[PDB]
Amino acid sequence: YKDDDDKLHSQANLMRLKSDLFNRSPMYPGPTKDDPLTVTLGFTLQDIVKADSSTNEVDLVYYEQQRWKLNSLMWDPNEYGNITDFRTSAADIWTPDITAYSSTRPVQVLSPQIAVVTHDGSVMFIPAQRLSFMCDPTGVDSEEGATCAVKFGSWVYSGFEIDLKTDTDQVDLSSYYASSKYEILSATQTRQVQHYSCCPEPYIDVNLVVKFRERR
Amino acid sequence: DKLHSQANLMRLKSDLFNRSPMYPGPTKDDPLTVTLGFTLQDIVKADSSTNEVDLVYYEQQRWKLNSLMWDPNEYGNITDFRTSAADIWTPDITAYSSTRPVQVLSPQIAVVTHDGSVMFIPAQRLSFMCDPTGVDSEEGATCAVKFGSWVYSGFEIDLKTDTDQVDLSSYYASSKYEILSATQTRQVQHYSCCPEPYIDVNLVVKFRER
Amino acid sequence: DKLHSQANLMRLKSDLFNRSPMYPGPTKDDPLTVTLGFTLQDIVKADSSTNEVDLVYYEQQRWKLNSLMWDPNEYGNITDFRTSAADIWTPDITAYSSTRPVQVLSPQIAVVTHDGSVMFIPAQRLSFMCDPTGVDSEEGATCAVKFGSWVYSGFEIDLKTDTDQVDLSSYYASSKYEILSATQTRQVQHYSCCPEPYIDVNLVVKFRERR
Amino acid sequence: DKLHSQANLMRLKSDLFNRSPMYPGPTKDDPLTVTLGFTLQDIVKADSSTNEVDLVYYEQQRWKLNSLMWDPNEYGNITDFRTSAADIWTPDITAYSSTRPVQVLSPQIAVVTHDGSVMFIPAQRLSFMCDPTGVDSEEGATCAVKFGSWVYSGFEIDLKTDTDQVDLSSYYASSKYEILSATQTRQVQHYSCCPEPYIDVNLVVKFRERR
Amino acid sequence: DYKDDDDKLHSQANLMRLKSDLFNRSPMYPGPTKDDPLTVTLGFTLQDIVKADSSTNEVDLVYYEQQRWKLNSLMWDPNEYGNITDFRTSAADIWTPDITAYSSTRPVQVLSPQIAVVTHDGSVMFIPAQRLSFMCDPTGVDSEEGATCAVKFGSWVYSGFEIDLKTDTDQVDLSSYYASSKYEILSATQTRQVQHYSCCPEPYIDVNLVVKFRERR
Ligand SMILES: C=C1CCCC2=NC[C@H](C)[C@@H](C)C[C@@]23CCC(C(=O)O)=C[C@@H]3[C@@H]2O[C@]3(C[C@H]4CCC[C@@]5(CC[C@@]6(O[C@@H](CC[C@@]6(C)O)C1)O5)O4)C[C@@H](C)[C@@H](O)[C@H]2O3
Ligand SMILES: C=C1CCCC2=NC[C@H](C)[C@@H](C)C[C@@]23CCC(C(=O)O)=C[C@@H]3[C@@H]2O[C@]3(C[C@H]4CCC[C@@]5(CC[C@@]6(O[C@@H](CC[C@@]6(C)O)C1)O5)O4)C[C@@H](C)[C@@H](O)[C@H]2O3
Ligand SMILES: C=C1CCCC2=NC[C@H](C)[C@@H](C)C[C@@]23CCC(C(=O)O)=C[C@@H]3[C@@H]2O[C@]3(C[C@H]4CCC[C@@]5(CC[C@@]6(O[C@@H](CC[C@@]6(C)O)C1)O5)O4)C[C@@H](C)[C@@H](O)[C@H]2O3
Ligand SMILES: C=C1CCCC2=NC[C@H](C)[C@@H](C)C[C@@]23CCC(C(=O)O)=C[C@@H]3[C@@H]2O[C@]3(C[C@H]4CCC[C@@]5(CC[C@@]6(O[C@@H](CC[C@@]6(C)O)C1)O5)O4)C[C@@H](C)[C@@H](O)[C@H]2O3
Ligand SMILES: C=C1CCCC2=NC[C@H](C)[C@@H](C)C[C@@]23CCC(C(=O)O)=C[C@@H]3[C@@H]2O[C@]3(C[C@H]4CCC[C@@]5(CC[C@@]6(O[C@@H](CC[C@@]6(C)O)C1)O5)O4)C[C@@H](C)[C@@H](O)[C@H]2O3
Ligand SMILES: [Ca+2]
Ligand SMILES: [Ca+2]
Ligand SMILES: [Cl-]
Repeated sequence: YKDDDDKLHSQANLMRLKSDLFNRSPMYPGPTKDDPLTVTLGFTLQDIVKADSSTNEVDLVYYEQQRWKLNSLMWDPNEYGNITDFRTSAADIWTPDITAYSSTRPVQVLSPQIAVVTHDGSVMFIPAQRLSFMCDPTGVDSEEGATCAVKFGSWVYSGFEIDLKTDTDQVDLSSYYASSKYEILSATQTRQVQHYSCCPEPYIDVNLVVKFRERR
Repeated sequence: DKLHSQANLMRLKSDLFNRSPMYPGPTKDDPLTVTLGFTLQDIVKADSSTNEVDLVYYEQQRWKLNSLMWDPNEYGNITDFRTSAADIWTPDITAYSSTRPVQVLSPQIAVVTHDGSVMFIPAQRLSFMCDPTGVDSEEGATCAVKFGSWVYSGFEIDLKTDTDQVDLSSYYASSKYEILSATQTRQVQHYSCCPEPYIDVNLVVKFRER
Repeated sequence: DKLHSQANLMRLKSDLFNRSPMYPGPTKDDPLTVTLGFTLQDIVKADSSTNEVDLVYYEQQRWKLNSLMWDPNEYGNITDFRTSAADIWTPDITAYSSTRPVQVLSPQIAVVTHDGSVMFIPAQRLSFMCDPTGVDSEEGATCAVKFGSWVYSGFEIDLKTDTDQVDLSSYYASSKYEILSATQTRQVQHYSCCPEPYIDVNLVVKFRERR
Repeated sequence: DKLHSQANLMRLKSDLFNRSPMYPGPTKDDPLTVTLGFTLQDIVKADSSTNEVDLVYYEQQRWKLNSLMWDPNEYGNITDFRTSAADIWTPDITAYSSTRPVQVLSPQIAVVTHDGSVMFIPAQRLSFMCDPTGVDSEEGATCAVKFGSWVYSGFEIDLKTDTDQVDLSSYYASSKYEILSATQTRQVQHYSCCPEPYIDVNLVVKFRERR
Repeated sequence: DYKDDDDKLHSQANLMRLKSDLFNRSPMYPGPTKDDPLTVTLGFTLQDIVKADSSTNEVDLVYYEQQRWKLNSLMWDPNEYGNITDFRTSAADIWTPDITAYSSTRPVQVLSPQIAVVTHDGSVMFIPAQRLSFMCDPTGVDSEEGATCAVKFGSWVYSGFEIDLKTDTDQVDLSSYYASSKYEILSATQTRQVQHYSCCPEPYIDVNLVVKFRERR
């Protein structure tokens, strides 16, 4: 019965932490110019599924890793039975509105929408996705291959509210499907800055550039 | 000071969304101006077996409400915020000759500024009625589709444009189809049945195989 | 004025939707007339490998409730308003021979007038059962699909039309298919089991491949 | 008096839905009979590259609950009403060998009668596992799909039919496929693990390409 | 105290009281933790290989995915509730494990009612029927040796110190396999694998579904 109570007790601690973080205190309304947020973005490309030259659409399957850190999600694990992290439904917390800028169909989510929250206040959210986007696969049947590119970024926040960044410019290809119809020649993920004439604030995206060819 | 910034935004939003009778939509005594514009990104597909064409575009919608106005001084110099499109009233702007339900490609979030203006820009994929005959020639094909309120007249939603030129500066350079022109013309009509004006925006695209 | 216009509208909605009972649907003692009409916009596709045809149309539905009545004088001269179709009772009018769920193309919003009348006009894409044999001939193909209430007899929902001619004034001029005729005929059926009449509107379209 | 018929119905629905315990599902001590019947409307598609066939049918389901009975004399002679299927318990009848989620074609509304019986007739399009080999010959193709509760044994839901003949009186006369026969046969099975009987209805359809 | 007062009540009455006590009253289960890990047993019953697309290297499978776990917070004494030993609940009204195909190419399509069976020992049985498109090269399907493909299933967000994924057998149940499928199964195995990463001390668990198949002659 001791072990049963320890288990009951760890649950009570997890619920106390969640109740402290989500119900007792005000939650996150989203970033502002006086409280900007850094979102780190990374791609793990799994498969090029289809390259359609009649419409110039290509379909990719990838994991999109999103990470940010909030003071409001920080806690001392000592105040909560040494809990260092927990899980939560992505709908229960603020998440950044990162979107592909040149999709041709709504993105299809392939993983459960659950985020990992760590005691330093960092949130990790890794939606697995199938995306159709604009791409001319001319060259795919040659040694040089085809090249396509799609930009990801916030829909409604500038770089003074959400600063987007990558930890590396190299797309993780260590999970790329070895028997895909297409082989990857290179895949890069590059933070780009753009300014509009109207406006002094920078606008940021991460450009996913994939060079690929028919596997032979 | 980051604490106070967040506190000010939370206060602004509860003041506007919880402590105030929120906008129930327009009336004939209280008409709303809605300004509409298109940024055409791609002609994805032109199907000659069914005469349907598929477009991807950003549809910019703007309107302004007194109920969404505030003084940035009372709220730590906050001049704008974001809200879910589901949490505010949005206009019922619809394509009149779509052949499939529109597919939304962007997060359904609007930008509200302190002057009460709301900007909502859904990226959409639309299939609509279009005969692509001529697309494989130099002159190209021409198609058209009207957008407007489904249930409000021009005395209720005053639908306007800022320009008759569709923005082509985001158009995909390697589309199967090149754009010869794209216009967005406001049409104000009076039908014999009724005294109210009815307004639509007629999107006309002339295009050909690249 | 504009703060009073909005105040009265919100007050009218409150009085209809929160301070009297909402409509539980028709009964044999309190039957409801529903008037139905079609505006055919396009025959998108005719599939001879499965005998399905796809139409796009606007389906106009009209009914009238004493519980949606008001005196405009008591509400600042407001003579109509709009409501989500989810927030009111609507009639269960269904195609009887569809092959895929109907796809709705228009915002699901209804128009309520002070006389209690409701107007609801969904734009729809429908796939239904149809053999398009003859479509590539001068005589063309002919198909038909019935619409009616799924669960109410004619003693509970009295289905009517205003005309037996489908409105073809919005028909897409450059469709793959040219319309030869489109009619919408009220039909009354009687089953031997049952004294009550069963009503449908039979949409019959004759069409052929354009020239 | 039409305000009184409306009020009587609201009073009936309040008494049944809000002022007594709603039905939580069957139990071993109190099992429920569910009667199932098919009305086959169309074979839309037979796909010999994946061995899937698509059917449109009406699936009639009927059960009876003490908790839904009333005396019509206590409620202005109301003998039946309609309810959204979402607002009452419904049985978990499932095709066991579908290959795509079922697609519902009719409004999800049930008919409740004063004896407590509930009638629910969803129209559905179903893709299921079927080898159409022979469909282009005179003897035709034969396929079968079982239906039953996903989670209740025969000691909890006693599944029955009224007839082993599938109703073909609404079958589309201009389908690509004609029906040679269609039967719905109650089957009882036991598993080594367990004493309870498990019940299904085997829908067996023989069909061929129409001439 | 005796446990006789419940015997006088309708079985439905007792069922509603049981659900009420477990769901409405008990603060429910926040999911597993390192201090309170959960065992989840996973098993597959393969019903059909519907489609093998050599133009995209996607294969479509239909199968029943059996999931079983046991929670203390869902235990009860049948003697307090008219000898009710089990009940059904919407899968949306309880916690369920986040078991995910790792190499799907389309969202899974659910083919059965999302209802779970809860037994008085606290065990939950949940068996969604599913259609899955996943990454698979079917080259060789038109030969005697056939094609081989694999797809791993596991928790998306929990390590092996939080959800221990188990199997009852490494044999995929083929006793419901569609006898007239376009494809015949040569073999089908489900192997629990433990993965260790350079970065991290926690083990990670998946079940690898490996199917060898060919076109039925
Ligand atoms: C909802 C929106 C923008 C949605 C469309 C886009 N969103 C991501 C960011 C903010 C844009 C810079 C890019 C854009 C998506 C991708 C894109 C392209 O690839 O060409 C163009 C998008 C851009 O977005 C607007 C107005 C945007 C440009 C930057 C300055 C500004 C002015 C205020 C501001 O308004 C926007 C949000 C941020 C804010 C408040 O600073 C309003 O941005 O307008 C409008 C589009 C129709 C398109 O023409 C292009 O211009
Ligand atoms: C829900 C509706 C109309 C939905 C269909 C359309 N909506 C947008 C506006 C209001 C119409 C002028 C156009 C219409 C869509 C496009 C269209 C076409 O391209 O041909 C025809 C649409 C029109 O809409 C009605 C009645 C509409 C015409 C204008 C006057 C009026 C009378 C009252 C009013 O009712 C309508 C709303 C506005 C209101 C209250 O002022 C009822 O409009 O009826 C009904 C359709 C079936 C179609 O025949 C055509 O006629
Ligand atoms: C939910 C339902 C019926 C759903 C299916 C249909 N609904 C619309 C009306 C009520 C039917 C006459 C037609 C029917 C749809 C179209 C159709 C066909 O094209 O063949 C057949 C539908 C019919 O509907 C039933 C029982 C219906 C026939 C008329 C008398 C009656 C008996 C009571 C009653 O029950 C029905 C509702 C009305 C009610 C209460 O008066 C039960 O209707 O049963 C059941 C079907 C399986 C089919 O065989 C055919 O018979
Ligand atoms: C959710 C479920 C079963 C879902 C799958 C099926 N459901 C309908 C009924 C109950 C089964 C007899 C058939 C089955 C669907 C069709 C099918 C087939 O055609 O092969 C096999 C289904 C069966 O269902 C299990 C365990 C089922 C068989 C009978 C006894 C029992 C033991 C307890 C019990 O658990 C089940 C519910 C009923 C209950 C509580 O009495 C657990 O059923 O387990 C599990 C499947 C993987 C499959 O192998 C086959 O065996
Ligand atoms: C949401 C996630 C991971 C989602 C992706 C995957 N989830 C299931 C488990 C946890 C992974 C080991 C596998 C992985 C799916 C399958 C897969 C593959 O087949 O290659 C790779 C997935 C993996 O998951 C990450 C970070 C994962 C590796 C193990 C250690 C760690 C660090 C903390 C932790 O973070 C993850 C949850 C568990 C936790 C908190 O312990 C964060 O796991 O990161 C992230 C992916 C982009 C991919 O590169 C690969 O690496
Ligand atoms: Ca007209
Ligand atoms: Ca007892
Ligand atoms: Cl008109």
